[PDB]
Amino acid sequence: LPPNAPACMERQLEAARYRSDGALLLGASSLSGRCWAGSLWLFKDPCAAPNEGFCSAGVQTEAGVADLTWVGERGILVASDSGAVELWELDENETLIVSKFCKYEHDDIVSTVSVLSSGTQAVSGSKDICIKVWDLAQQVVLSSYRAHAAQVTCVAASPHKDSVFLSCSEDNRILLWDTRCPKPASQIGGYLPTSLAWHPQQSEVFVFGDENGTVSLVDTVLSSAVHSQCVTGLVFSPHSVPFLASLSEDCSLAVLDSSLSELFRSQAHRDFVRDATWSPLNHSLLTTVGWDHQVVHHVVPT
Amino acid sequence: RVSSGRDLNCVPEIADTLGAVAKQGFDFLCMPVFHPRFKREFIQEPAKNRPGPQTRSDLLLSGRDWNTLIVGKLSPWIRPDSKVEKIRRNSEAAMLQELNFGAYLGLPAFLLPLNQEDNTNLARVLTNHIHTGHHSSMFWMRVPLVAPEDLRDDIIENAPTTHTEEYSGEEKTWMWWHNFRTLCDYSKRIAVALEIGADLPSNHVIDRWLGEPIKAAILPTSIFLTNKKGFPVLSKMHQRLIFRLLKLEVQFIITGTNHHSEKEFCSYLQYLEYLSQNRPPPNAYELFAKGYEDYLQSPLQPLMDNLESQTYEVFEKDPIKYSQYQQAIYKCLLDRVPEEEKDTNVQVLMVLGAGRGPLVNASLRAAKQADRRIKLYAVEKNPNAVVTLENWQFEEWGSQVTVVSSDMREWVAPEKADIIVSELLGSFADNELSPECLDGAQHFLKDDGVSIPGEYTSFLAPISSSKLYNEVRACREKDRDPEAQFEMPYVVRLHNFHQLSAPQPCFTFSHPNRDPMIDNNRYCTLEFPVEVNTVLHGFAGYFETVLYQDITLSIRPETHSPGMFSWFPILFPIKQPITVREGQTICVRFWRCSNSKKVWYEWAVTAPVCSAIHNPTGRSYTIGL
Ligand SMILES: Cn1ncc(-c2cc([C@H]3CCCO3)c3c(=O)[nH]nc(CN)c3c2)c1-c1sc2ccccc2c1C#N
Ligand SMILES: CSC[C@H]1O[C@@H](n2cnc3c(N)ncnc32)[C@H](O)[C@@H]1O
Repeated sequence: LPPNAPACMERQLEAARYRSDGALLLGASSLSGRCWAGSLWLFKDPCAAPNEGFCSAGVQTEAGVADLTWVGERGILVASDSGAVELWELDENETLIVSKFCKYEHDDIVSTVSVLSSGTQAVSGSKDICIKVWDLAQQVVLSSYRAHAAQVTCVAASPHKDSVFLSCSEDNRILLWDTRCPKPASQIGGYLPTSLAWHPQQSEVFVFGDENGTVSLVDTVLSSAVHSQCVTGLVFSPHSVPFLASLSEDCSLAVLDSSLSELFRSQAHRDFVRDATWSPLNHSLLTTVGWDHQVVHHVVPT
Repeated sequence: RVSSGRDLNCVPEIADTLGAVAKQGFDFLCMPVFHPRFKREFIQEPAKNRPGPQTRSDLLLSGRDWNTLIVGKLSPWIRPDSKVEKIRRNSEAAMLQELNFGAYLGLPAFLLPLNQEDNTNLARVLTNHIHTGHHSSMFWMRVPLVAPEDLRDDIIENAPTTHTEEYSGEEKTWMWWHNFRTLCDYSKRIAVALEIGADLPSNHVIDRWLGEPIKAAILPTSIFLTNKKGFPVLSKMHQRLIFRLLKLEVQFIITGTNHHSEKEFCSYLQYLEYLSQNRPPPNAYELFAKGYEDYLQSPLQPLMDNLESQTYEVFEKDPIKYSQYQQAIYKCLLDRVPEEEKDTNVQVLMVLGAGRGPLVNASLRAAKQADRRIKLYAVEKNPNAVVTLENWQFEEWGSQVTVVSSDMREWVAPEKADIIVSELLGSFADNELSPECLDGAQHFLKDDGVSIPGEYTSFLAPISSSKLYNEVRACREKDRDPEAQFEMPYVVRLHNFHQLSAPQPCFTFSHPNRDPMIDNNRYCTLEFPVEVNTVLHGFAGYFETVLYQDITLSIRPETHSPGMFSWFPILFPIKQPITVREGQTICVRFWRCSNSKKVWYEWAVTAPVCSAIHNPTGRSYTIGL
């Protein structure tokens, strides 16, 4: 029970991300009931989650948490329902989670957010159809792009190219971005895309899932029917030859290999599976959270 | 005084949000009844067995607050027209759930988006909901002026935006709405919430939404400019649209977050109240007709029927109309009685249809300012109005005025008249049988006599108004033809409508009619060049009349008598709307038919398509002789 931490955590868990030393970041929001807000949590003990009494820190937010991501080792970047993108930073003692800035720049729900290679800029997508490039140091919007014609479902920064990132939208467009070009967007040639994931070890390679349950492997084509519902997220494992964790609204998790073949399958969740994160310490342990308030620790056979 | 609302997609607490909204000065709030991100499964396990509650409790607001303050928003993930079957099934069930919950709350209106071309299944689910219990709740279809695809930044390198004019493509959003409301059979509960983009389209796109049931105008904060002081304002082009929308009395909805964070959030709202106070105030006529806008009225038949007292009182409340009569009599007296005969020449004037004597007083005023002698007869067949005339005649007028309680067609005049004056004109000039009445009275007009009015002419113009077509459609009565309401004219202060062509003359009558072979039947063909894409719902009627020489009365818009309340336009509806493309000609035919008992109108459209003949044999509408 750390100070300035809510005694009750919201039911719907939306995101879970490991950092370098192994602490688990939890993002949750209440999507039903009287109050519709969200919270942020830090668990230096991953197995103690999601119990609120045995966490390292916590804080309540004004609105829900649609997406989040780490910023370095003490920074948390949040995509809020309120149309704002927030940045929170741990103290030197890592016992409090303090708001660094809160800028209301999007006109609708900020659905996705991603930190670029330099660690000083980030790209955000919202249901207002806009995509914004942020200056995390000056707390200002560098550029504002309206390339899509529908909700921006997912944006993913390039792992090593600081100016490149991917975005998909319900307009059935997958856009490759490069802010060095005069026209920075470029369309990559079905069913609506819903999740993007760069390949960690190959520059021009990424994978995307559609709302029909198909994961595809695309170069700058191989695809398999992995789920029976919308593919919510795609995460690669940190191995030299990485695996592919795919979570969906069918309440199941799948682990794929180089050729999108199924090696593992978990149905431990009873509601939607919202995120997956690979442990940096144990490369075979995989942590998944969902709207059933479950934090499952999978042992993926390798 | 503007009725404005605030659009939100994020409500942490209803009590706290609604208070902050009202304190900023809004009248209502658009918010989701379920969390926008709270996707729900209805078929497949284990997600369908998600433990509740599924949304907020209805106890968080009073019944009066749900009835008057909250507007429900459909959740954005609900796509009943998705190409995925599993997503269609869930969306149908979720749409029925959210709509039924909104009805459970008694919400005054519910917001649904039109953001793509195919909303067929969205229309079916909504139509099914409408035919489930009779309710008054409204459905606002959110539709942008410009589709999002047609306003995206030209930043995709291998997919450049269109740089050539697509006249019909730039009207695509109206085609979205038109196809949707047509699938829903023109339900009176389905209205438009027009969304205004940062860049306005061409004028023909805004004129497309003329005559459409626009209930709300959505204004994003991202379209406002910033003046020197730092407050949000609008461009002169956007101001021009707001002024057009204020004439429609729509409700304005502010959406998007506060980008002018240096100012408080009611600053956007104060600018709307600012633009509202600055506009031409009611110009007497608009002050009078306000309240009768788009209100259908049965056309008076003062021959067949006896008008009530307060009907005459309204006739007498238009001084500009009668001063035109007084001037017409004034000019006529001078042309007939030379100066050297002003004491020996007594002119016999006969008001034919005197009512309660406004023309009689207008005649007495004319003879005085002209300095000529007149002998007055006041003929009026309405015996109840004759009571007013005879109390007037005994108390003031005296022996100068002679009241005659008789029909002008049967009255045996003791002498012939130098001037006959009449006010038997309707909104379509002759739709009260002024030709037939003045014909029968002609025998006691002198061979050189003058009739006032001398001649009149009716006008027609094709109009587009889905609102008025719906109101006519709502005039079905229990024990008559289910389509008879489309085969009869209506007097109405036309408002939310679109005139598709310049008015053209239809019927003309002249008095006295020296012709030996009098025949008041008419048949007229008109061809209206339409320079836009639209839907034809009916023809507006006006009239011009010549009291004497240059003194005239007119309700025709381009020659409207300035400052005259009298006579609203008339509306001839058609059973079935007719699509008209740009450059096509609308060809309409009109007949004035009659027998010994009744007079009536028949009309048909012959181009671009043929309509059925309307009111054949006066089966649905006749004017009593
Ligand atoms: C439905 N109907 N049919 C015919 C006439 C009508 C209307 C008027 C005027 C009165 C003020 C607005 O016009 C006149 C008129 O001035 N003179 N003569 C006639 C008939 N020949 C006459 C006939 C009307 C009426 S009832 C009424 C009551 C309140 C508000 C507007 C109207 C109105 C209209 N327009
Ligand atoms: C000013 S509205 C027309 C007036 O003329 C009267 N009127 C209409 N037709 C006739 C008629 N044939 N003879 C006499 N008065 C008439 C009506 O009763 C009404 O007062």
